[PDB]
Amino acid sequence: YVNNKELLQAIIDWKTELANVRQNDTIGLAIMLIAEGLSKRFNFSGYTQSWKQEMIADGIEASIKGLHNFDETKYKNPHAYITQACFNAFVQRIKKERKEVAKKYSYFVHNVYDSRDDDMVALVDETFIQDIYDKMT
Amino acid sequence: VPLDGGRFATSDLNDLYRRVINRNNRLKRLLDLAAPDIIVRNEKRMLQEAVDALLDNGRRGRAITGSNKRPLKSLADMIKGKQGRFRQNLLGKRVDYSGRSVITVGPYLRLHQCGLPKKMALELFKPFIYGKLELRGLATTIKAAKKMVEREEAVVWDILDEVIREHPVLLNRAPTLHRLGIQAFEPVLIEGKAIQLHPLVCAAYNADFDGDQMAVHVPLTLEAQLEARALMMSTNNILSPANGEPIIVPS
Amino acid sequence: IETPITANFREGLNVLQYFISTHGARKGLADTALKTANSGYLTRRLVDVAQDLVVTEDDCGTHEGIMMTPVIEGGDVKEPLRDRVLGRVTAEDVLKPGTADILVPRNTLLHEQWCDLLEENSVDAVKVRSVVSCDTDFGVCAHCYGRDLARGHIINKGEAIGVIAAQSIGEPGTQLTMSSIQVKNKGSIKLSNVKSVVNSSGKLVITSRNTELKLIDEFGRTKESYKVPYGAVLAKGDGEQVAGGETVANWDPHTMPVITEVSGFVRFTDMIDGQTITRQTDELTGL
Amino acid sequence: VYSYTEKKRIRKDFGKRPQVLDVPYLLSIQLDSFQKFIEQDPEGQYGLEAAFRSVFPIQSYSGNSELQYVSYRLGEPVFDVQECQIRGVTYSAPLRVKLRLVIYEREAPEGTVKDIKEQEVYMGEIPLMTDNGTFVINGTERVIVSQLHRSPGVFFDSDKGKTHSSGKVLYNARIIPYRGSWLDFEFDPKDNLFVRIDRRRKLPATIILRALNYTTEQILDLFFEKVIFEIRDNKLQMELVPERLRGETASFDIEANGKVYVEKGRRITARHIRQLEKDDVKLIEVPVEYIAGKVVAKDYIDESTGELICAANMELSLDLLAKLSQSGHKRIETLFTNDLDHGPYISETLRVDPTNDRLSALVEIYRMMRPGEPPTREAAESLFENLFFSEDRYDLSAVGRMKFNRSLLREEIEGSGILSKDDIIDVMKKLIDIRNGKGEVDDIDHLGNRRIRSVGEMAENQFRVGLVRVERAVKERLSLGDLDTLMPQDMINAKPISAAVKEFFGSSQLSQFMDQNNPLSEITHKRRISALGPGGLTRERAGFEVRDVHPTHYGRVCPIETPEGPNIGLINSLSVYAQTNEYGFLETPYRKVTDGVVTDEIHYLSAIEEGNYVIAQANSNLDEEGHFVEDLVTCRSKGESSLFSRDQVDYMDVSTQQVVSVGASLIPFLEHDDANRALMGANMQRQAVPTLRADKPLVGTGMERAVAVDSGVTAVAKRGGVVQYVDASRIVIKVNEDEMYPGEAGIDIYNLTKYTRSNQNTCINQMPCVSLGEPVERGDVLADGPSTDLGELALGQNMRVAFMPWNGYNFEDSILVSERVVQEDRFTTIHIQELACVSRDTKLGPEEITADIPNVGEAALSKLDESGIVYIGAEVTGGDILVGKVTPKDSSLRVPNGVSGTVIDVQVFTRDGVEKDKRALEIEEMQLKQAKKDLSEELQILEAGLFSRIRAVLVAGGVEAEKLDKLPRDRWLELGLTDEEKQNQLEQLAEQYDELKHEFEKKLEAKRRKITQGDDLAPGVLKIVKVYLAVKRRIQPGDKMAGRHGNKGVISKINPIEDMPYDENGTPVDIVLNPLGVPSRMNIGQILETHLGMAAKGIGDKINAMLKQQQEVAKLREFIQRAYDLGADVRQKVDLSTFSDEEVMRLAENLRKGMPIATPVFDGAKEAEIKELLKLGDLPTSGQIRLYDGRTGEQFERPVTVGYMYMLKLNHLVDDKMHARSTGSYSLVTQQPLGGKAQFGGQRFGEMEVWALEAYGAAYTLQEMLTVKSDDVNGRTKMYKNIVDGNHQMEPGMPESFNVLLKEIRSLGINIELED
DNA sequence: AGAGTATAAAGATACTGAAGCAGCC
DNA sequence: GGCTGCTTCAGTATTTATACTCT
Ligand SMILES: [Mg+2]
Ligand SMILES: [Zn+2]
Repeated sequence: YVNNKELLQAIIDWKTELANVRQNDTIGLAIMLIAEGLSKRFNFSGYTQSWKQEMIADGIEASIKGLHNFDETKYKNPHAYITQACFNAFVQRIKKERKEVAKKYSYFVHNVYDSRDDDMVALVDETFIQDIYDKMT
Repeated sequence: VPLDGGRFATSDLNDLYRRVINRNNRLKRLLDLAAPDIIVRNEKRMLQEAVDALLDNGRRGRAITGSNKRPLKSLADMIKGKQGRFRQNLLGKRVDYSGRSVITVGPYLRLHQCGLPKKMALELFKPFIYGKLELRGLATTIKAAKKMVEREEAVVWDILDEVIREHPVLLNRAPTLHRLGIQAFEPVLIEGKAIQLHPLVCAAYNADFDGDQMAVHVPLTLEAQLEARALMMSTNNILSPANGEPIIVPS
Repeated sequence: IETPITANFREGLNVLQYFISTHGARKGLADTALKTANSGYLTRRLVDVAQDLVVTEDDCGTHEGIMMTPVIEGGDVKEPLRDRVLGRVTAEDVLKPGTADILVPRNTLLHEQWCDLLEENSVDAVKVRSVVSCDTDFGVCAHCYGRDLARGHIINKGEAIGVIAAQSIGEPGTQLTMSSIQVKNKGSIKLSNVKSVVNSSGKLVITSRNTELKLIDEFGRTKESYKVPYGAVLAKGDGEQVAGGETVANWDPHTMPVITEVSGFVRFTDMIDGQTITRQTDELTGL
Repeated sequence: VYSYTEKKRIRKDFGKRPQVLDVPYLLSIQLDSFQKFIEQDPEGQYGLEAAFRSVFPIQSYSGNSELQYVSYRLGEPVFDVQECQIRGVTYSAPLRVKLRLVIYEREAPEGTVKDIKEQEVYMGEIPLMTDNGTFVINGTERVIVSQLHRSPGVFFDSDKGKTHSSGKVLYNARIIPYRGSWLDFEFDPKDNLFVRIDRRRKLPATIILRALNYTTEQILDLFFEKVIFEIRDNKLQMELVPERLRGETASFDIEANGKVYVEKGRRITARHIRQLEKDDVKLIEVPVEYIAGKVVAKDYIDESTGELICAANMELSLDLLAKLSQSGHKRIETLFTNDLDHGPYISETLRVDPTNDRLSALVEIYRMMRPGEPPTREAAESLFENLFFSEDRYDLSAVGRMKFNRSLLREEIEGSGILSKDDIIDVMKKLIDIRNGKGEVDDIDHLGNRRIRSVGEMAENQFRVGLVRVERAVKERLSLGDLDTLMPQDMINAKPISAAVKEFFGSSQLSQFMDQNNPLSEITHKRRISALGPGGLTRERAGFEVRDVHPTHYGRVCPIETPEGPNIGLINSLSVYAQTNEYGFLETPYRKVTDGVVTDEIHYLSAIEEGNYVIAQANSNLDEEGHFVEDLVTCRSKGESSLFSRDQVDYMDVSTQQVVSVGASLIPFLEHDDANRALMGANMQRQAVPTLRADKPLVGTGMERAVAVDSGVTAVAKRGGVVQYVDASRIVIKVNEDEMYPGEAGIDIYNLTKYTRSNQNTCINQMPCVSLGEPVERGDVLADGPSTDLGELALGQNMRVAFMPWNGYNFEDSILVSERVVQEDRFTTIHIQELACVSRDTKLGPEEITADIPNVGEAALSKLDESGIVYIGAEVTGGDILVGKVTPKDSSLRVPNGVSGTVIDVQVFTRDGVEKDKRALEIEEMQLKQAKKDLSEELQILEAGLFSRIRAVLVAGGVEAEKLDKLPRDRWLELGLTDEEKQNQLEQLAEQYDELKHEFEKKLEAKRRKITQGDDLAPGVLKIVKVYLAVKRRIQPGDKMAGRHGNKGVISKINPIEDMPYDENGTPVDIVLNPLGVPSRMNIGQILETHLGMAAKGIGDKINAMLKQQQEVAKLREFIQRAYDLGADVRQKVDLSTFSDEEVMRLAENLRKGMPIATPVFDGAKEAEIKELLKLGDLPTSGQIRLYDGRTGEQFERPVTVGYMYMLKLNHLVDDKMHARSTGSYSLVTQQPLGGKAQFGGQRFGEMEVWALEAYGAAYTLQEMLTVKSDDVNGRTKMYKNIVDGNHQMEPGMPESFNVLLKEIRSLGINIELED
């Protein structure tokens, strides 16, 4: 990946500038690289490209917002810092999406008022099972 | 969720819309963060890509799939294909007052009549029956008439074989190749669940009797009855409009 | 395959023959499936392109049309004139083969009576009206069309002929699939687009490419037609009767006869080896 | 000798050829697959061991911390099959894997393990296969259809025809791994050479060539040969062997040794080549013009300047030659070239090669794979390296290695799973040699290039995927060493493995409900070879060339049995004798034809071993000695068929039926029939619905045993013995002695299955075919499933039928049926719709099952009991309450509209920990009463031996036989017995007794546990109630019927009995077919069969008369003997002389309604023997008799044909079709009436119907058929009102789907509107 | 609803058409 | 510089594994 040393210099420079407002684009590219890299982890990169892009954009916005608070005199590795930020934003996004899906289910399983007879069992007593499965939270 | 019984659908447009707004919102907030313009650029790129995939997916390089790897249906794909509004709901739509059955011969029929099982005929002409009942006064409310019809009392059958008297039906087969795949008739009631069909007309329909099926429609207004009686009757179409050769050849 | 199936459905086909027949049958079935498939699309395109022609006149007011004439593939006739014009309004009055003796007026609908009438009188070709040359804006006139073909009378004003045409052409679709002149008949000969010369062997060789023979009967209606290429030696001249079995002309198809049509001389001029021609001793005769 | 279940009814068997190989077990595919998927085996091989040893062992990120595999085991199903079938759980088993993690000494690979830690882990829960090759997923019964795909390896495709339309052919080569990525070489109209990976954009082949660290000189050294020019006195005489000059022109003076051989302008002849070669010329003068177009292989370097006097792959010249000879360079290397023997195709690619060094090639590859990311050395390096040489992301299974090393004509069949440079090189060399003309392309549909998967292989692959994910996870968690608290359990997870296995089995394209309405539909749904699914073709995508029969299908796939329709030839069904080779290629038996004999030492042959020899055909005569009686034998050698000598032959087929499948090996007189109609015949024969009573097939193929036995609907004896207690719903057999081991005294207790809803709503219920007190042996049939009879198969009823027109009531294909068929009720069937209701739990509290539901009159409630459940046996019509259910504010399970029936069973399940009802207690307690019974019986039969020993010891010691029978038999120790060893024996046997009592208490208490317990349910369900309605629908005008020979028809009129054509003897016929159906649809069989049928029935009425009025047994013996000999030299040879004078009466009692006749397919019965049998009766040999009318009684002239044909009934029952609609449920998006019969859906008024209704001047009906009757909302309400009010009139309006279209376009940026 | 967060380098359709694009006389 | 042969692309026939701490 991108070097760990140059990021130190770039962030020190931007922090000194903050003591006078915008980040150098080098550190922005570095953040994008590390976010998109973590996107290819094994626990992620497993389900769908419709969510994954939203997770990555969210994590990038989160890390950019949060780089405001990086201690420069101690903890000289920001690799783990940005990793943790994007990780947290990832998991928040995954929660929101899963609960929106559960909303769809829970609206479904509460509608036995239709036309007429012979309603199913599997196709209806399976959405319930997913409708409860994430409700363990 | 559309909720047309049974399986539940998704109405996937929602999904797409959300993402757009999502990214749009995100963009605005970066305009309150003054990010590296590389990231603002990447976000603008994502926004363009999302609006595109919403308007007409697949036109850009890769189409996005929700699950089962089946590319989700963008907005435009509600108009293209065999399944847009055009080839699915504006030209050919499903219709009320209609039925379907298997067909049989009845070589005792004349040429301008066909069999029509009592059950089906009772189901199709229902509002006519309610009208005649509430005319004769054999009931007061609509539900009275419905229960009466439901108990199949001995009075409904005379009402039925009265209304049928000159009320033509339109019979049709599945692949309607040429003009003679849909023809009018005057039905006679039958004790069964199958449609009788005059053995001479099974050439226009190209209908064997290996278990073919047919559909029955019912004209309503005066004009439709007059047209079915004067134009599409089985005793007006004996000359194939392709070439004036007769089409009622005993087979 | 070389060996055929020397049994039948009253004896018993043994194994191999049953195998081979099976091959053929499955091929047929797959053909049927895909044939319905293609024909559906074809008839869809058909009904779409026309889709809008409505008979909106009664007479476009014109005197044009096609010279309807019985088709002949060269030997047997493929269709008598009676059908091609059966129920179709003629353009101009038709003359008996007694020229200046009309047989039917100019603007009459030809039902069976006039069909037989022209049939016996040995009429050959008729300028009949048509739809291709009709003179209507947004539609076609009734007369240009002809007869309804579902009712024995002229087509009424308003019928959607385009759709019925589309369906009629498309429906049978699923039924589809996926030398010399040895005249046999007796009649007069006619030539067409002739340039020729009498040979040094008594016969007349024709030396054009628009050439064509039209064998009429004794009456005046053409019954046969045949193509003769550049330089074919006719056995007989024009106007002479002919019997069945004997040829009337034969050429060499395995070369291109390029005889000149004058008297004079020739040379080996502009024919120089190395740059233009080659020395060649004939490997079969030697000259 | 015959099985004792066969001496009840023998079948007269024609056919003269003695068979030598009994048909093999018809389900060996599924069983023999799922055997090699769960079996502990050494040397890796197949099974799980392969998946484990291919992922494990794994180690940490150099933390000296390993996680290795030890062993595995499958514990046990917690439930037997039927309980899974009932409750709704997956008959499965748990996978306990013994694992071990080891962490070595830190900074010491050679060092000791710092700590080992072993364990056994629960991972996943895998389903299991019954003894009938099926799975039970959620109550239901699934099956996994096999698959037919393209073998792994290399294929040299031609791609002839439409390439460039110029006419020139191409060639290309695909290398296909089992897993990994394909690689494609292909030529060019410009005769170049290109490569592409994963069907992507094109590239030059030299790219791949260099990226293996190949220099241009090495390339040119590999591919082309050499020609050397060496400095001479003059002209640079070239060393030469004349072989490269055969037929080449003399570009100079072909002269040497002071003598000329060939003059310039004259091409060197092959005889001149021989002259040169015998002369042995080596050097020749060559003009310096002839060496103008030669290209140099290896670059040359000067000596003094030390420069590039010439490079590699350079076009030679004059000055270049002079400079080369100038620098002292004697030798000059160029390539030998031609145009028909050694085509120069590499050099041109090197010239168009935009690459020179390996690094730029890797960059090119990376860019062609990954766009957007600019080059990066090690990135592209690792990409290319692991793309084709990673043990992980690319593999050829051993079959791939076999096909590879065989296509290249190498011999070693064992290689790596990764590629190798030399191998790609040899691929390219072979492709080139094809381009020259040495070698030919491979044909695709060939059956040496396709192979069948199974359930074992697919399951194993899904298991590998699960293991891969879990391995990534567990490797991750191994970078977080917290030792002495991480046992090898919390490191490992099992959820993804289980999710993958359950997702495969429970959902796929190759996992279908068992087609279960026939003892044949099953056994044909398991021998189905589908060519679809994952890694296969597609309906609208496959081509006309795979869908046809290849001359290599002879004995491996049935040619006549496929489903007609949008997918023919894709789902062909396997043959009868078709095994599967070691690698998945089908094979077939054949018989070794040695020098002059046809022995019986048989061999199995694949599609490639066969295509070398000459195999005779099945029906080829030979005289009891092996030698063919003929001298010219028909044979098929290599996709051909021709006569052959008596000594060329090598193999000969086994039996005449090994060409057809089993789903069509049943149709008799097949060889007398068409092909289309036999196809339709088989595809209908797999649809017969089981009728009320079953009856043997009067004329059959002799292959009706092995279809009933080998399927599972029957009930077969495990081991022999003597029947002891039969009963309408259970059988109990006392086992024999030697068939009984020392323990387990043993009585087999077959609990027959009663009315149970099959997968298509058709009852099945076995019934006993024995009676109290008769011997059985191992394998004899005891009960008969649906559509079986005395052990044979029976799909329909055989009727008396006459071939003649009848007033047109059988006009096109309709059928006319009497009323001795609707009365005898021999075509009635039973249907079992299942309904279920569940007690969920939403907000405001859950719902309940109280018998008190709101705002409904008592009239409805009358049928309900206290719990809220209708009684067993009640009769219910449409729209009735079966279970009460109230929602937190009614949700009572009604009867689905339309269906009727009589409740026959109710089930109730409750989440253990919910207040129970009464009905549950009732069903539980009855289940206890039934469950104690078998154990009680085994108890009381076992107690006998102990007390027998008691009597044996009590006889010595003053036996008193008159008291031991007074007080109960438990008092057999208290009598006078002296204090001897015998009293200790009495105490010991008493303790044995009490021990057995303890054992049986334990067993019955375990059963009580399994029953009185609750059960795991869907969390959120309180109780689940299930109802089992049932109907009996008989026959009517509209149903479908069909013979076995593709003659189907809709029964049209039901005929009074006194109107049917009766013969001179009062006996009316049942069915009146149509003769016109035969001569075009050339199915002669259905008629020819009809003759034999009558003949058979003729021998029935010859016994029935002989037997109804009494008659001694010797006469029946003699007559049946006569009837059983009756033929040419046939194989049957049964003699009643050996029978025991009593069972003969039973045989006659079975025959008394017809003597069943066998007919092997291509060994059938000729006409002569049919007529001989007809004469053994008394009927006319013509087979036609005179009939009379029933309406007039006046004879029919022209004697007609009557006989007995085996008619079926196909389950397109008309009441399932008939459907109408007045007004129902519309949709919301577009308010068009819904579609289908399940919903109250209208009819589809498509395009074509609009065109046709438009061709007429029909302008109003078309209007109302798409505005009022479908969509215009206001319009259709006003229509309903005006129809009720006696006013036929409409107000059109404007449709709704149109406005949907507007708002949908206008939702794009397209302003679409309407003007004034 | 928000906000601080510090190991990790992680694939077999087939056919038809029209503009684009390198090249040539 | 215009003209021309490849070349590439567009068109048609149910169900997704895991914070933390405030505040
Ligand atoms: Mg049919
Ligand atoms: Zn006109």
